[PDB]
Amino acid sequence: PNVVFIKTEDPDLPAFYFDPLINPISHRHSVKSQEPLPDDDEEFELPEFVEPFLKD
Amino acid sequence: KHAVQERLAVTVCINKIDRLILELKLPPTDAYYKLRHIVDEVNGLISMY
Amino acid sequence: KNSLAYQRMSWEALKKSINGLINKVNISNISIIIQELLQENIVRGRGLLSRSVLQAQSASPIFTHVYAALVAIINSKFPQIGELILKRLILNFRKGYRRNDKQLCLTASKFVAHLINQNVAHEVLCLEMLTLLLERPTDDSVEVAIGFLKECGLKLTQVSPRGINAIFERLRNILHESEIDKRVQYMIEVMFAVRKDGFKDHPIILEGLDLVEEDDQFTHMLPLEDDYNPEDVLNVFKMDPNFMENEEKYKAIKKEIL
Repeated sequence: PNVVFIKTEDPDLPAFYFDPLINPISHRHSVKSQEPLPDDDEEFELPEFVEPFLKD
Repeated sequence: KHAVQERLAVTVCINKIDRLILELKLPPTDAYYKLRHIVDEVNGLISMY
Repeated sequence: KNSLAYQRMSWEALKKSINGLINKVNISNISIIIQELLQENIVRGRGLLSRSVLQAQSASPIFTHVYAALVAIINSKFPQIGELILKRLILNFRKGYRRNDKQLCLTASKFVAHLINQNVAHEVLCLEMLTLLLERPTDDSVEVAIGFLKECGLKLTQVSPRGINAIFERLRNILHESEIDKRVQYMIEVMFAVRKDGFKDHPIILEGLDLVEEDDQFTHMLPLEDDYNPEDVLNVFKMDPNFMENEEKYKAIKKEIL
């Protein structure tokens, strides 16, 4: 499976940084989708102890 | 196509996810974009069959 | 009297000839037609000069770049002229859009894309135009942003690729998580087509639409929702007590400017 690991030009722009080299995603489809979407306004709520598992 | 024409259960495991991170260097939003894309393509195709 | 009849004959024959040269200006006649628009005092009738330029860039989807080359010639030299034209095309673009005039919006947006590629229009106003076009993209405004980007996807991406990546993210999400049809689907596909094609079908400016040098230009920034004005009543002439003074002055400016 061909490996595609893209050389950077400078150190500057971030580690993850969409470069022109990758082809622009632009995924297209029909009316994309809908889900068994559990709407809020019934209820849900996060006890504010957890966090996105590391943001610090 | 073969699994549809023989009516089995349909499972999908997207694998090799480092190839988005270390290999691809894709920021997370467009990472999600590609993931959603693989999902929508395979789903539309199962809708085809 | 004599001076009055003289100012009236000036306005009449001058404006008629300047509009002739406006519709006549070519690419193998770019510098020639611009120097004829200078051989006539185009700033004496600066309002109707902006008006001839606007009329061309509006009623001609295919001579917007030519009216633009004239605008760049006269704008690196008298920036206020292309500036009035720019405020005008912003008025016409917000006219078409905020009144739901597809054709008016498209005319003025093609004019502004020509200006952005000529580097007489700044990138923040182009960003605001793309953003107010893609805020609630339906068929019309999606095609409006995409049509702007058909020619001006190059300049924004070359001076600030930030705008190109932002446009790609916004277009992709607004058309890939929302309820739009084959129109905006294939429109996003076309946008990605130009992107991946590297703006090879539509570069900044074809041969002869950019010859003014690096910093010898004028990109003045008058934005979209900034309460700008047309200042186009100068399309109707006005009596002149300092006609002789300002005439010697402006003829000396055209002599000093060639």
